Amino acid sequence: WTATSGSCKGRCFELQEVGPPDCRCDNLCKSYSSCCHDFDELCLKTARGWECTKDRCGEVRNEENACHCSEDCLSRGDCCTNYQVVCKGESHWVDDDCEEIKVPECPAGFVRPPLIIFSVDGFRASYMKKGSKVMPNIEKLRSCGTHAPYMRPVYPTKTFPNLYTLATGLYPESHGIVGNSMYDPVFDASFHLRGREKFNHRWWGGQPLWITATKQGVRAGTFFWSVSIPHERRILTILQWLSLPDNERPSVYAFYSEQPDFSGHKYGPFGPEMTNPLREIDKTVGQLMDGLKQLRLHRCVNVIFVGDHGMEDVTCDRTEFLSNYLTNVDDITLVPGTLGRIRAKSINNSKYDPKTIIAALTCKKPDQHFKPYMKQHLPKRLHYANNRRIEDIHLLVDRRWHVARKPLDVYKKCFFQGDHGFDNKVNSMQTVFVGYGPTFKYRTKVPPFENIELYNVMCDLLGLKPAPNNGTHGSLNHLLRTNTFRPTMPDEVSRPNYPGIMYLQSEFDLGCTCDDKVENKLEELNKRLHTKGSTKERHLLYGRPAVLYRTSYDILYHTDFESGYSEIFLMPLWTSYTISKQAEVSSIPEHLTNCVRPDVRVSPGFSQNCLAYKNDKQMSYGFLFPPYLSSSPEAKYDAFLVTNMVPMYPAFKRVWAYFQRVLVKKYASERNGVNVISGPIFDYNYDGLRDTEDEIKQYVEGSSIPVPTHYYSIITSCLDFTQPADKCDGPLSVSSFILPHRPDNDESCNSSEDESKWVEELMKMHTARVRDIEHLTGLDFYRKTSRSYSEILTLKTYLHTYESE
Ligand SMILES: *[C@@H]1O[C@H](CO)[C@@H](O[C@@H]2O[C@H](CO)[C@@H](O[C@@H]3O[C@H](CO[C@H]4O[C@H](CO)[C@@H](O)[C@H](O[C@H]5O[C@H](CO)[C@@H](O)[C@H](O)[C@@H]5O[C@H]5O[C@H](CO)[C@@H](O)[C@H](O)[C@@H]5O)[C@@H]4O)[C@@H](O)[C@H](O[C@H]4O[C@H](CO)[C@@H](O)[C@H](O)[C@@H]4O[C@H]4O[C@H](CO)[C@@H](O)[C@H](O)[C@@H]4O)[C@@H]3O)[C@H](O)[C@H]2NC(C)=O)[C@H](O)[C@H]1NC(C)=O
Ligand SMILES: N#Cc1cc(-c2cc(OC3CC3)ccc2F)c(OCc2n[nH]c3ncccc23)cc1Cl
Ligand SMILES: [Ca+2]
Ligand SMILES: [Ca+2]
Ligand code: NA
Ligand code: NA
Ligand SMILES: [Zn+2]
Repeated sequence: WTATSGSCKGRCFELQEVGPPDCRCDNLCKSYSSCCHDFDELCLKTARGWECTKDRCGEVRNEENACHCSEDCLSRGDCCTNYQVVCKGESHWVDDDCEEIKVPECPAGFVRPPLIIFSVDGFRASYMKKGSKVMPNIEKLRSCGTHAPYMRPVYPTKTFPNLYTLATGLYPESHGIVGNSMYDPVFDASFHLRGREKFNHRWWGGQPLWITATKQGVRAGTFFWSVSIPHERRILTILQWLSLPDNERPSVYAFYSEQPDFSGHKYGPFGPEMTNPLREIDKTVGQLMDGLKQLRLHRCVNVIFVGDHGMEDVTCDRTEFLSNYLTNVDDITLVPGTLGRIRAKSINNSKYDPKTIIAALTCKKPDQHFKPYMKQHLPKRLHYANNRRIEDIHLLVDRRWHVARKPLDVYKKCFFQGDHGFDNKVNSMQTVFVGYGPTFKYRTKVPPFENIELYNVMCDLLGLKPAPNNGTHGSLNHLLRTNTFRPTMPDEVSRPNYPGIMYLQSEFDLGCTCDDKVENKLEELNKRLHTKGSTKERHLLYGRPAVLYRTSYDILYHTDFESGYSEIFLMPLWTSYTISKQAEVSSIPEHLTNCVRPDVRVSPGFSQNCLAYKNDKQMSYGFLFPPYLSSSPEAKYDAFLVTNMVPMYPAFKRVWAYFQRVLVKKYASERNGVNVISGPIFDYNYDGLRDTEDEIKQYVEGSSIPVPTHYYSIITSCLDFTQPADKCDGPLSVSSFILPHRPDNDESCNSSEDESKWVEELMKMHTARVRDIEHLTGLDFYRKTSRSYSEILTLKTYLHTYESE
C-alpha cells in the first residue's frame, strides 16, 4: 500500500529511496506502482519538446517546459542539450575535430572523472561497421577513443544475465541470473521479465557496481530506468545530477536503451526497418555529448558504450518440437526458445528419467538443430552448471533456430524475425565496446575480450576495490592510459621434488610387461643428462607451471618431454613438450603395443598398475606425451613409462589418439612448431574449480587411480609465425581445449565415421581459455617469459573461437 498523497515538489529523480508507505519520486517508483500523485506533472514534463529553437533563445523561464532555453538554464543545469548550439553559436560535439584527452579537464570540485555507462540492448557487433554512415556520434566515440572489434557476452546471451554480469564481473551461475526466466527450487519461486517478483533481492547475487561504489563512499546514479521514462528525460536527468553540488553529485551513471533489440526482434538484425533505431540511438548519444560539452564535462567524463548481446535471424518455421521426439512430452516443463532447459513437470513422478529423455533427444534426425546435454557436459567455456536454477538437462540450440515443447506453444503465444540467447561464441551474438575519455587510450583498437572483464576496469576507473569476481584483473590494462592495476604473479605453494633413480625393477609388481630387455659410454652419459634436464629448455618454454595448492609432486625429465607427477592422483598434473615444424610422426612398433614400464624414480606405492586396467572392463589407458612423436626409437621407451599413463575410456581414446597422431603435427606445420601442455582435470561437482581428493566420484576399478572428468591441452607458438615456437622473440599465440572424458561419443552424431570427419569439430566446441584450465587445475602457466605480466594475463584470457570474420 502506497499513501500516494505526498508530493514530488523539489524531489524529482531523488537518489535516496524513501520507505513505504510514503510516496516515492525516484525513477523506480513507476515499477513499484508507488509514485506520488504529481510525479508525471512535475517529473515527466514534456511541454515544448526536447530542443531549443531560435525563438526560445533568451526566453522567460517557464517551469512547465521539458527543458529550458532561458539565460539562467546553464546555472540551473536544465538547458535543452542543444541550447549552446542554437542560442550561443556553438558547434555540436560531433562536428568538432577530435583531439587527444591527455589529462582530465574537469570543473573545480570534481574529485575524479565521472563514469557514464551507455548500454544498448541487442547492439550486434557488426552494426559498428554496417551502420557507421547513420551513426556519426557513435562513430566519433569509436574512432577517437578505445574500441574492440567486438565484445563477447556470457551464456546465455540474454539481457539480464549479460547486464548483471557487466555489473558484477560474475558468470551467471555465480550471480544467479541464469536466464530471463527461472525457477529456484529452494525458494519454490519463479523469476520472470514481466512483473514484480524479479525485484526481490534474493535473485541477485554478488555485488553490483552501484553497491561496490556506495560501500566505498562513491555515489551512484540509477542503473535501472522504467520503460515509461523517455530517453530524452533519462539524459536530462543524468545531466541534472552532474550539476549537483560536490558533496551530492554521483560519480557513476548508467543510461539504457531498449533499442535496437526491440526492433531487431520484429524485423531481424538487418531488416530495412533497423536503420531508424540506429539513427535514434546515435541522436541520443549526440544529446549526451552536447550536454556534457555545455557543462564543460566532455573532456572530463569517461564514457563506455557497451551492448549486452547481438541478434540473429530467427523465424517461427525454424522451430524443433520436443513432441516430435518424446512420447511422454506432457511429463516435462521446458524453458524454450534459443536455449532449452528441461525438468520434470511433477517432482511427485518417480517414473521421470533424465537418461531416457536425453537418449530420445540424441541424434534422432539427420539435420537435428539442437543437441542435448546433461549440464555438467556442456563445454566448460560456458561456465553454465553450478547453480540450482540451471536445470540438469540442457539443449544447445543451433543458431537461427528455436526449440519448443509442442507446435501449439508457437502459434498460441509468425510475429518475430530476430532472437538471441545462443552459444556466446556465435558471431551474431557478439556485441560492442567503446571507451572514450581521459582514462582510455586515444585512437586505439584492442583485441576482442569478454564482458566479465569490465567490472574490474569500471572499479579501476572510479578508484574502487573490486569485489571478488571472474575477471582477471590486469587483463584489460592495455585499454587504459592510466589507473592501471599492477597485478603480481601468485606465489607457488608447493615446491616439487626432483627424484633420481631410487627403485629396482623387481620392487614393482604392477602386472605390466614390456619387450624392452635390449642394451655404450658415449650414449649412456647422454641419456643420463636427459633424465637430469638437459633438453628441458626445449620442452619447457615458459617455465614450469606453479602449483598453487598444497600437494606432493615430482618433476620428471625426459628426452622429449617434462612432467609434474602427482603422488596423490598417481599421474601427471601436467606434461610439457615441443614439436618443431620438422618433427616426424612414427608408429608404435608391434613389439611395444602393450608396453608399460616401471619408473625407477617413483615408488611402486605411488604408481599406477596395469592389473587395474585389466580388471576394469570399461576403462583403458592413454599417454600424455604421445609415443607417435618420440624423437628416436630409443627415446620412444620413455613414452611408455607408467608415470606418463592416464585412464581413458576406449571411446575417448579414439579422440585422444587422433589429436596426438594427426592434429599435433598439423598444428606444428601450420604454426611453425608448437609447445604442448597436456593433463587431466577433475571437476566432479562442476564448479569450474580443481577438485580435492575427497571429491573424486570415480576410480579405476579396484584401485586408487582417479578418473579425470576432462583432459586439457594448451598449445602455444610465436604470434610471428616466421619464428619457430622454440626461438620466439616476441608475443605468443595460444589455443587450448578442455575435452570431456566421456565413455561414449554420443555428443558427436558422426562418430561412426573416420576421426577426420568429427574429432576436430568436437575439439572446437570445447575450446577454452588458459584461465579456465588454471581454475580447474590450480596451476599457473607462463611464469617465465620475456613478456609483460599484463600481456600474459591477456593471453591467458584469449579464447580461440573458430568462427570466421
Ligand atoms: C567466479 O567468481 C566467484 C566470486 O569469487 C567465485 O565464487 C565463489 O566461490 C567460492 C568457492 O566455491 C565461494 O566460497 C564459499 O563461500 C561460502 C559463503 O557463501 C556466502 O557468502 C558469499 C560472500 O559474500 C556470497 O557471495 C555467497 O552468495 C552465493 O549464494 C547466494 C544464495 O545462497 C546467491 O545470492 C549468490 O548468487 C551466490 O551463489 C553462488 O555461489 C554459491 C556458493 O557460495 C553456490 O552454491 C551457488 O550455486 C552460486 O553459484 C554466499 O551467500 C562458504 O560458506 C563456503 O565455505 C565452505 O567451504 C570451505 C572451504 O574453505 C570450508 O572451510 C567450510 O567448511 C565451508 O563448508 C561448510 O559448508 C559446506 C557446504 O554447505 C559443507 O559441506 C561443509 O561440511 C561445511 O559446513 C565457501 O567459502 C564463494 O561464496 C563464491 N562467491 C560467489 C559470489 O559465488 C567462483 O568460484 C568463480 N568461478 C570460477 C569458475 O572461477
Ligand atoms: N552494469 C550495468 C547495468 C546493469 C543493469 C541492471 C539494472 C538492474 O536493476 C534492478 C532491477 C532493479 C538489475 C540488473 C541489471 F543488470 C542495467 O539495467 C538497465 C535497464 N534499465 N531498464 C531496463 N529494463 C529492462 C532490462 C534492463 C534495463 C544497466 C546497466 Cl548499464
Ligand atoms: Ca538484451
Ligand atoms: Ca570442482
Ligand atoms: Na580395461
Ligand atoms: Na555418436
Ligand atoms: Zn531481446
